[PDB]
Amino acid sequence: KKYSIGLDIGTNSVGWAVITDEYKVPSKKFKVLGNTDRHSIKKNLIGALLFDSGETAERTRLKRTARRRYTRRKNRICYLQEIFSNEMAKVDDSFFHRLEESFLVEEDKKHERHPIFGNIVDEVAYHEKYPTIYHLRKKLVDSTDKADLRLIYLALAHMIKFRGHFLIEGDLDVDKLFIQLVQTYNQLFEENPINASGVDAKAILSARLSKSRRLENLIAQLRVNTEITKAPLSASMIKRYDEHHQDLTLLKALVRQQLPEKYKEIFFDQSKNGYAGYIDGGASQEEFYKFIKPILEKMDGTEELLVKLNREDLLRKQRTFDNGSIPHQIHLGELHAILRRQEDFYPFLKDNREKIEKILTFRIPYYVGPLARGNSRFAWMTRKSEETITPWNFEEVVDKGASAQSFIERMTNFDKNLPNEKVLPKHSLLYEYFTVYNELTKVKYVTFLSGEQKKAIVDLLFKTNRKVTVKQLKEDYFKKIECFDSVEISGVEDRFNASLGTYHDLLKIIKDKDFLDNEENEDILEDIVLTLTLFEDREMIEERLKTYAHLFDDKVMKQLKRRRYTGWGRLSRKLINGIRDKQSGKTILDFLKSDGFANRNFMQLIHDDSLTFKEDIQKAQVSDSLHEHIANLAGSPAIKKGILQTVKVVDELVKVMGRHKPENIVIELVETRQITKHVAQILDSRMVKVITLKSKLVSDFRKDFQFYKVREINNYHHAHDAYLNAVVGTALIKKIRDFATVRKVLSMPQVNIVKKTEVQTGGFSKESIRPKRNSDKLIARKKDWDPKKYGGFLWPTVAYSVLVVAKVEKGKSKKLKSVKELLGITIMERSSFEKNPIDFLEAKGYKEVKKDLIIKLPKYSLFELENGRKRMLASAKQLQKGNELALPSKYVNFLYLASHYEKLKGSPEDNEQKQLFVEQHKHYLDEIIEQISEFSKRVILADANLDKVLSAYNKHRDKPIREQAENIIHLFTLTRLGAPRAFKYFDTTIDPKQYRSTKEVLDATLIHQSITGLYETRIDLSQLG
RNA sequence: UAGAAAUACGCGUUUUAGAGCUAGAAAUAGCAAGUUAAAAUAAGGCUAGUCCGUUAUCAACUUGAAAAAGUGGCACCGAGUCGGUGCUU
DNA sequence: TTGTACTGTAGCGTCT
DNA sequence: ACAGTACAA
Repeated sequence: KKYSIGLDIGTNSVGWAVITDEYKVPSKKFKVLGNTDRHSIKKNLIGALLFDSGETAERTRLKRTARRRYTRRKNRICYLQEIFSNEMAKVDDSFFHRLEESFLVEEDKKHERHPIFGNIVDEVAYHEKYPTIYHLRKKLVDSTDKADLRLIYLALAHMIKFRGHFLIEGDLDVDKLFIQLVQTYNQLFEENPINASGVDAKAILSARLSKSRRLENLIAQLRVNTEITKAPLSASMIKRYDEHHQDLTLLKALVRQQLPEKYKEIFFDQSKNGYAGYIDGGASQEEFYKFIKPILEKMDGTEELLVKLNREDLLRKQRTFDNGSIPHQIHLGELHAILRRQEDFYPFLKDNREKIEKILTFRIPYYVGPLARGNSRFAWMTRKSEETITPWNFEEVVDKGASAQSFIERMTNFDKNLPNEKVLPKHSLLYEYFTVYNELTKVKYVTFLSGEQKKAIVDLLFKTNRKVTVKQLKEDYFKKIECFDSVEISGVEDRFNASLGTYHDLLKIIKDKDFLDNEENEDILEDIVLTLTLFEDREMIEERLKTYAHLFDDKVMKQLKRRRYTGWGRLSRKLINGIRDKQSGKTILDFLKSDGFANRNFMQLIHDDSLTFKEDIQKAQVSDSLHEHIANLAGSPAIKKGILQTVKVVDELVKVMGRHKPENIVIELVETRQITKHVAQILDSRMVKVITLKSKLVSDFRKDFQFYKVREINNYHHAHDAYLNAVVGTALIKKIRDFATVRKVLSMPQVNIVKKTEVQTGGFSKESIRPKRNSDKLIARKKDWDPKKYGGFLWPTVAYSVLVVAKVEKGKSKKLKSVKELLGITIMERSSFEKNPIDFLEAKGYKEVKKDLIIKLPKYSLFELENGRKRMLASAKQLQKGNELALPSKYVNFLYLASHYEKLKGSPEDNEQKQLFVEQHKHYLDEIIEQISEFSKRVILADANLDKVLSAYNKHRDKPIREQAENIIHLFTLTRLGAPRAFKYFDTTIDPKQYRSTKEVLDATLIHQSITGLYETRIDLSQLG
């Protein structure tokens, strides 16, 4: 009955063990089910759970937000189409139709293949007159002539689809701003004085030069636009286009006159990274520059061309990766220019100009979130009226106060020590007091700081200065006030890490200094800085300071509206100047102010059980079905997977041994402290001494005895550490034949190593849309879009394999022949297959499948074959090795100690004596060799690679023993659990092979293994079908 | 050190449009041009929202729509991935 | 016409 | 892990 469990935690492995007090590992016979003749198998109660590490949610978040912004961009286009439809349907009703059908091929289009004019000659004339859309944009901004409505709609569509950035909140010289900027740094701190006040940023930086030249000339002293007239971006990039055209013409002239042989390569071959590769191919700007630059370097006449290339201004495109710095205000200024130019010709545009200006200028606020109407789990909002939200009426519908209230009760964290309380900001004034006082506490005094002394030095120094150093204490306070000669201080190396920056920020802004120094107004200021941390946009920031009009109303209250904070703390109000000690009557801040000039630290206050903070803490973190009992827990989704596997493994381990519970369980920094308390809550929630273990102890004891570890050998070590954890835990809890038993049970060759079988959730496929081809493996990215003509994705991610037995007709003389095979289900046919399996299987060509014999086969499904061969299943088209080798303990001690000479030199009298013992007994390495050869001939069945490795063995077995042992450790890739990989011996890189053949498992024995692997069901697929 | 959320840009990819010309039966060779635009950016789903869809959970069997619950003996000697002995109902 | 080997193939930056 | 060419039948 009596037993204990050892258990290690990891990102990919959960090791489990069952152990007795005499350290005897019990061995028991277990029922197996299925159509096999086997009915009882003998296994040891030692095993390890191996699984793929889970994903944290950020990638899904980026994909979700990207989906939303694509949808919103399409909705902006839809709004503008809805506006222009009524009037341009008079001149061209099918214009939007030709725009949306522009992707289709000429037969698939329901209209003419030219989208803009519906005819060849007008489209050619438009392209000749306007080579780009920037030509059209500049013409519409500058010219006052009446324009065709299609061109204007093209301007607005291009202009709102790509609309720049919202990092500028105003309306919108640079040298004067730089002068004020360096002046405000000079006021900000007494560091890095300027060389001279006559700096002129426009002369040095906006003048056309490279970044290195501008940097060097700026150090020596210490966005390009053309004309004042409107449309500056269109003018600058039309200059860029004209310069590109002139440089193209001069390039053609120079390479035709000078190098006729490389003209073909550069201007026709799209694969050799030439100009044809820069336009037609996938070449970037930088790689095109670096390939073309030697051509102009070795041959003459290209000095201006080199200085253009060094500024990266040579042959630029318009659509360029550096366009991410253009704000949206230049865009809305350009659009306001066009709709002022075309308002009299089209009074329709005069009727709703502000609507289009709103579609450009509107953005969902930071705090509002998705416009869900309760259809989403992410949204916050409540709407005042049940209307369809448009940019034209967003604030009329949305209750911003309630939306921001729903915003604030969610984003801020809860204190890790006080889970019921929301956290203060990092830049909160009280947080600055607490971090400064935690730094002041460690400040010693010999001639620590006393509370009256701390109050005085704060009122003198911290009331007036932005930064504090220990020398400034001993010269400004202790020499001045108390007239001391010197004070021995070693609290902090020179100046203090912490400071009251936000306190000085209010001292900078508002006029009433006594209002800031008064302790009554602390809550108002905390609400203010909380507000500035919460919101970064103007509106609700202005709303929340409008509550404080009755305190002050001057323009210095107005000036808070522009400045902002970001970030959040780890510490809350009700902890620190909250809970009060019963005896002392002092909170955390009260003790950081004073303890008899012998002040005590925060973590000292928490850890000391004599004071009542330690009693008051765990009763605060005292935080049903098991899945929802864990679904509310904290921690990353990647590291929670081990927690579910742990709780399942422990429950079924109890379930195996006659429903009987252990005496002690042992678990393998702060996260495991939360784990040991959460697993201790099971004692009163679902129904056992949960004992913590340090890994350095087991590593040291492994160094004390013979049984060392090598990771690359085998995966039995992922259960040996669990048994070791059990060993040390039960051994410990009985403490400025068993010691004889451990040796035998260490060498046990059967340990239940189980790979978890999950359906693979994730994306469609690898995401690069491959070009058109005649292959049938191209995946249709859209339902109508045939991948023969429109391309699509490749490499889909399989969800699970599906074994089917059915009848399939093959051959020209079509014969209904019986077939047994497994089929791969990818992620987006999983829904249709789980909806109706037989109809979907019939759709792919299988006839009269067996309904009750369809077997769902996930990834890492395990098969048993003849002669004990085990193979793991990766997909419908690739297998995976699943057999492990165990060396005797003498062999792994030889292999570990032969490598790592300098680690065995730490104790020369014993380990380096044992180092001599692994220069001799070189036969053990030959023993390792024939173990690998025997195991490969048994289950790997590889021939040519083994002759290669034995030839390389016999030719390089002369070399020193350390590198021999480390390459023998490197040799285990051939025998490793998992996939074949390329790996390095002394002189050759051995290529892996692919087990493409799935036919050898269709008559094997499928081995379902449990969560702990002690219970099995063995379906022999040869009997089926 | 972190977890989890919101609002946004700029590219990339794919297809189509931006008439290629000459000598040419021509398989080809020479010349001209090349910068941009549209659409999509997980198939799609129904609560039809300017929402959601790659995060989390998941051996087999029997019940339960499902959630969920249930279903597989022990002592000993050995160890090629576990083998057997005996007791038991 | 159906199996084995070698081989290239693999959405991101930057912003809060 | 998947995709395609280029052989062995």
